[PDB]
Amino acid sequence: VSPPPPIADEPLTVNTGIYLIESYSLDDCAETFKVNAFLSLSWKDRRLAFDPVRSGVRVKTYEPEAIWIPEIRFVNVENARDADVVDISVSPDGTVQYLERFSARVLSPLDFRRYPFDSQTLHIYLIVRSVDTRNIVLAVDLEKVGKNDDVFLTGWDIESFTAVVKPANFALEDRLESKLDYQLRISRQYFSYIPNIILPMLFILFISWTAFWSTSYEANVTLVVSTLIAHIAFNILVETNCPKTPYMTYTGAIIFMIYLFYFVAVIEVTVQHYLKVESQPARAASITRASRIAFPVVFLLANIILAFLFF
Amino acid sequence: VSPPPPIADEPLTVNTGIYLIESYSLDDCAETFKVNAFLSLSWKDRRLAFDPVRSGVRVKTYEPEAIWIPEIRFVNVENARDADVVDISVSPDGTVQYLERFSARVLSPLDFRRYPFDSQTLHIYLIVRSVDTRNIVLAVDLEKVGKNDDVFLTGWDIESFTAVVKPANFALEDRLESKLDYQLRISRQYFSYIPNIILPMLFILFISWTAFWSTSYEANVTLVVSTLIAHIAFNILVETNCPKTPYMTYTGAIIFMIYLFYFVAVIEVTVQHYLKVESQPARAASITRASRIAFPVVFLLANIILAFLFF
Amino acid sequence: VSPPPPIADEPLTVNTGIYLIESYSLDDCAETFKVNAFLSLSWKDRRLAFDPVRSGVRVKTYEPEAIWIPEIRFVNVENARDADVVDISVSPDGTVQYLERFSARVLSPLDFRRYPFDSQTLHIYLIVRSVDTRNIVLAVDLEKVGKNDDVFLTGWDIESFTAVVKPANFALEDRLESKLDYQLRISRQYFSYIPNIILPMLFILFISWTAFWSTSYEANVTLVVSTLIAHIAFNILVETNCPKTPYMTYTGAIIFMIYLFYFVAVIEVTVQHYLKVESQPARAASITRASRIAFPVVFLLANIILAFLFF
Amino acid sequence: VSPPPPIADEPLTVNTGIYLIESYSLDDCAETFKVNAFLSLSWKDRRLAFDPVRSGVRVKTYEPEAIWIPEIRFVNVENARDADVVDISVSPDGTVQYLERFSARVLSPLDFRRYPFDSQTLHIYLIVRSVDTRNIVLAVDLEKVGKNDDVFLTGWDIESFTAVVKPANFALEDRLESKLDYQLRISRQYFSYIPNIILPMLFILFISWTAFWSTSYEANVTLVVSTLIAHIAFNILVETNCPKTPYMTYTGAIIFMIYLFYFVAVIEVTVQHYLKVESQPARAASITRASRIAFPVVFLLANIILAFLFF
Amino acid sequence: VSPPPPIADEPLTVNTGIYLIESYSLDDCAETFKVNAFLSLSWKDRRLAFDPVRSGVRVKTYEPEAIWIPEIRFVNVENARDADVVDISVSPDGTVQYLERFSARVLSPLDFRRYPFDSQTLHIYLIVRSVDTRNIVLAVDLEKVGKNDDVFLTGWDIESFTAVVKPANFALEDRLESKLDYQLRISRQYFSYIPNIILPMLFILFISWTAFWSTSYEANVTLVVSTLIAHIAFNILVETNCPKTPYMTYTGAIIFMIYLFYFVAVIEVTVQHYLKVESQPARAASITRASRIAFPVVFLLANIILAFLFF
Ligand SMILES: [Cl-]
Ligand SMILES: [Cl-]
Ligand SMILES: [Cl-]
Ligand SMILES: [Cl-]
Ligand SMILES: [Cl-]
Ligand code: NA
Repeated sequence: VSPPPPIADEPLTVNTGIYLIESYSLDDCAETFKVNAFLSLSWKDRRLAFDPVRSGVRVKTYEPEAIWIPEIRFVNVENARDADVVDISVSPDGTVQYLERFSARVLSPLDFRRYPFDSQTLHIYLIVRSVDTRNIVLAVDLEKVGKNDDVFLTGWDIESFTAVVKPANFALEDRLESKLDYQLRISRQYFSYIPNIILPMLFILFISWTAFWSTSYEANVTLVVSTLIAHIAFNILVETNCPKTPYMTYTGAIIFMIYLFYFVAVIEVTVQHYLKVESQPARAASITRASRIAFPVVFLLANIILAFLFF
Repeated sequence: VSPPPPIADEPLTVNTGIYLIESYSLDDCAETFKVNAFLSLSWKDRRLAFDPVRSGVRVKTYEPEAIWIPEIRFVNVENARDADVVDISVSPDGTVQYLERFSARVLSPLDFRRYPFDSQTLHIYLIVRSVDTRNIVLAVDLEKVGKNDDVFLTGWDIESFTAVVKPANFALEDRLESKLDYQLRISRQYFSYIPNIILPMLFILFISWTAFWSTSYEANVTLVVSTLIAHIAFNILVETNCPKTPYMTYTGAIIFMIYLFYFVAVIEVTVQHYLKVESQPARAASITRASRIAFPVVFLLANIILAFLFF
Repeated sequence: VSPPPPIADEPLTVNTGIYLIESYSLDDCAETFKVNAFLSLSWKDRRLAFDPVRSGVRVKTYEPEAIWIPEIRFVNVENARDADVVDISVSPDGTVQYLERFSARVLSPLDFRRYPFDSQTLHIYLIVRSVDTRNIVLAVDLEKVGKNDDVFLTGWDIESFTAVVKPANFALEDRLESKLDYQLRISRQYFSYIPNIILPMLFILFISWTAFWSTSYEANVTLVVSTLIAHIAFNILVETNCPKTPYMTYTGAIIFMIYLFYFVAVIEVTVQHYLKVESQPARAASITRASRIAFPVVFLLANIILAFLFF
Repeated sequence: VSPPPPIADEPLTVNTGIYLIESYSLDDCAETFKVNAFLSLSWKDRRLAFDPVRSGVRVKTYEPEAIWIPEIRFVNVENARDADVVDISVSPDGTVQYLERFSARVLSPLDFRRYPFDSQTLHIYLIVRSVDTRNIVLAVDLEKVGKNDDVFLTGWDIESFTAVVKPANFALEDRLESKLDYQLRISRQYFSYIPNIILPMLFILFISWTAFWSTSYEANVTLVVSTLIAHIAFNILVETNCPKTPYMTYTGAIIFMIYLFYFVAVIEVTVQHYLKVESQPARAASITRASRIAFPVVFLLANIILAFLFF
Repeated sequence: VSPPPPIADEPLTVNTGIYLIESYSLDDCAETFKVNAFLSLSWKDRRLAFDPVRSGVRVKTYEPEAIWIPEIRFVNVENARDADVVDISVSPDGTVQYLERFSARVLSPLDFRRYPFDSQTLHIYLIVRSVDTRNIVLAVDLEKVGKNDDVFLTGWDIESFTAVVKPANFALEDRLESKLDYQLRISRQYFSYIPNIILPMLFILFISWTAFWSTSYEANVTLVVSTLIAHIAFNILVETNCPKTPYMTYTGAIIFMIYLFYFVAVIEVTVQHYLKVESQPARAASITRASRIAFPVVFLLANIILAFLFF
């Protein structure tokens, strides 16, 4: 119950590996995801070496309390992971094959700038603090890094689960820390977004454009203002945005533009009626006729500009 | 505290059985369900085998710490199950009969394509990882697989609780893993859906169709746009869909179609008024008269097409 | 740490009692309630017999680990109860008097057919599994069954807390199980329902009926459609129903009828205007005049029919 | 260990005290509040008495396991408190001074009859159960009852934290129970309620009253019905009431009255238009002119009656 | 397992330090934030001093139970922190260097008066209670105080993490207590507040001002009342305020003013129509023309006054 002694001056290498069993509860608002996985740890403790002939066993099994085990922690977790040691195996040379099953709620920042056509890299940071007698360094055993084929997150395509093999070794509170980056790459399943969110939102906006084929101010006021209520109501219904994001998203810009279009359509309807009442029906009719083309064209153009800027 | 030795080279068979005591908290949005059940385990350990004549006991009772017990885990659980060992009995031949009561929040994907006329198969996957000295294989004791008659899930008919007797044996992290599939078959109780969701949603759409028996543009605009607000408001009220499903559901298609119908009804109302104002009342009146039949017929037909496509 | 031996071949009787300290968090949607209570247990274990003279003490106190205690579990709980052993007293004959304070989230189905004039029977099922050496049977000590006078559930009248003295003894997984039914009878406090939910919902419906004293189609369309929006909005506000109940409730039928009435009132308004525009003001005026009586009468009648059918 | 022996036949007095460190999470809907505090306990155990000269110490420190400690529980808690023993000190005469830090979610009924001008008394009930050897009685050490100056509940003024010094001693399940009542007196901070809820609600109602300076039935219908929608929408926004309170509150009565006023204003608007259309403009104009004074006067009067009845 | 003895009569100095690893879940409504950090502790215990020559080691490692460790608690936490002792190192002179990793939900009051242009100071209060044999005093080791560069709170800029080096020593329950103040300074980054909440809210208000270029009372009533509904609906959608803050915020005043402006615009529309109907079109037209300038000017001025008063 002391770290294994060095042969020369070299640090202790703890070979790690995470195998995803379950991925669930991805909360876009909280920027958190719950994970259920295997954590494999491999290191050499020569004090544990044995002759397989004199022992009669090819492998030795130990209880966690019986031998020295490195304190591996996760950096970006809410609380410490719930762990259950599955197996501890010692081969004749003193190599330890530690395996545990754990569950953890991981905190990983999400970039919503390209939502709902966004891809995310979820992070799981492994860490080890170096001790008094010797330095502890983390390594990746890519044979031990993987994910179950049945792993799923609803509304996401899981591209890959990999690790950045080079650890981040740095000093913290006068000791070395070896940090590893495990990455879960996911891309959003944006199909139902068109018929469920985009298309009905566009229909509501198009209804407000019918005011360009009407001279009735009362009917026009009802058209633009009632559709604005319908738009807001629809947004409450589809709740596309989490509590307001601090930065400007792609969908966020489109939505802002839709509010601007409802305001401009009101200005037009107001201008039309005023000119019509102030004995100038030639201008009122020419503006309304221009708007019939101006509104869809300016919308389609601004959308192309936005799609270009974000992608 | 080592696995039982093989008589030849055969793997150890752990006979399993799950008996549902309680089923509750089925969450459609989270795709999870909470279960409270018995887990029975049976395996042969000849080190525990005894002669009854020289021992004088029917069965020997042991504490979990006293003997070797296989590490059975669940694949699709949020956290490790809360277990309470009920009984451990050993018969003269060394057959260990283990029983525990557990509670677990199970993650099982749900198919909403046919909602609210859907049926689901809830899964509970048992798993065992083989050890150094011998391979462990799972089996189903059908006598010990069942459910309490009082087991219920509000709004669901619990059809059956069975297990796929053939385990899924595969290699994972250089060891054999034996997986079992326990299935809970449930079918939704869709009756109150007609009077609570469908019928009021159809009434709001039918109100919009009264615009086909009116020439008043102001009254027509109020009819189609105000019913669209009422439709959206109603959807907020009945909250029939969870946060957006990535795929197209049956109810999802009907709802999309209802939004399309509100848009088409606006187009008609717009066309009719324009023709009337542009001194063409013959064309306007003929369109409105056609719409009176076209709208219910196209709706009833498209619904038949959708119901056919999904079922 | 083995069950007490039988004097003859008789089963071991465990006398139970539950005394409610606090009842809280009744969740109508989840069909669950949280309870805080005393669980008293009593049985004879003659191995614990002592002479009060040689011991000095008239009663002996033990730690739970020191003696055999029956494994009592609750059938309908989310997880196993949080228990705190208050006292364990052994009298010279070997009679054990066990007392624990526990908290548990109990799952009990609720019948909303007569809401908000409903009464419910909340269940707490005690259970004991029989052992190898002897059968265990549960019994009710009525002196030990009760509830604190201050026990409350907001919006409910707590009628009684009793137990069905005859246990339900049955075989499960080749062993006897003795089950007890503890019942908490509650009846809803429906007073504020009239001024808070019923009356404002009726006012909105009555506003729609003012269209029967108007010939203005535009004002009538605004009356019936805007009140329909107000009705839906009001329902969102008072959120009277949990996520859709699988069965048809009393309030559910009234609400369905209110939607039907808004649809019929639209049909009338549509018919009246069509007859007026189609040069038939005699027929239009006679329908509108009939509706003035027909609508309140048919409503009042259908409500009497519904109240009769449900109660 | 067993309870300290009586010198005569007197019960054991356990002097208590609670010092609030943190008060947080006051939930009006659940009628629950979370508390973080010190629990001090003092009693005399002559078996623990010592000579400070022969011992060399003026005070003795013990571990909880080393000595007898009374089992103090809280009556109105969700689950048993999370406790951490801070200190146990024994003086030469055998006086035990126990101190622990605990956190607990307390269940305390709230009276909303005078909301938002309400004051509440939050309760924390301490309890001790007597043993066969001797009766245990609770007492209040007022020097030990207090609260941190920084203790706060947002939107509340914390008046005082005191205890009812006389315990409630009663028999329960054949043993004496001594109960103490700790009271946290709080009064609501109702200032932002005027500009945030009342004034905008009143504005909407006043907007409906402008229909008394208009003869346009279409404009009047839009005024009263659209403001009713705005009123309902506003109440959804400010969510002033928890899930329906079983009793009639002050705000509840005002809100009911506001719905009644919207109904009466519709009746007036209906009556005025009917009289106008039925060639009686003298009667219509006289009603509308009366309403201009009748509506604000009846409102202001009924509000005075309500304020009087509730306060 | 007794505190270290004083060389003279001096109190024991416990040098503290907190290093933020993760900061997450800042809840504005609850006034809480979850933190994951290192807690370093250092004090002198001469009973632990050793000769590095006779021992062979330069540093000694101990288990928490092997030595005396001061009981450090946090004042403003929901429950006691989840702690995991990382390392305990003793140097030859008896200096103990303790390190633990903890997670805690911290309660810290938030000032929303300047939202969303507000800055907050989050507090973490360390505390130690003095013992019988000697007084314990806290100190700050600034070398051990810091935060990870990757530490983030979405929508916030983390300015600094520091500690007030002078402890607050006071008396509590007859013992001296030493308290430390750790401060996390954060400033709200809400780049998107203007486009996401302000501008759509101003557009709705501006739409209501188009009633100043219209004489149609029916169109004006629809303009001001429908925009009021749109405003309320928008506020339900953007949910900018937590459950009503007891004090008046900056955004709170702006929103109150917006409701006042909707009321004044209704008064104008009412006055204008009354004057028109009461054969005074000169006075009506002059008011409406004044309002065109009066409304934006009074709005822009009052906003400058508010921005001045709050900042
Ligand atoms: Cl961890
Ligand atoms: Cl498990
Ligand atoms: Cl239980
Ligand atoms: Cl407690
Ligand atoms: Cl703490
Ligand atoms: Na309208």
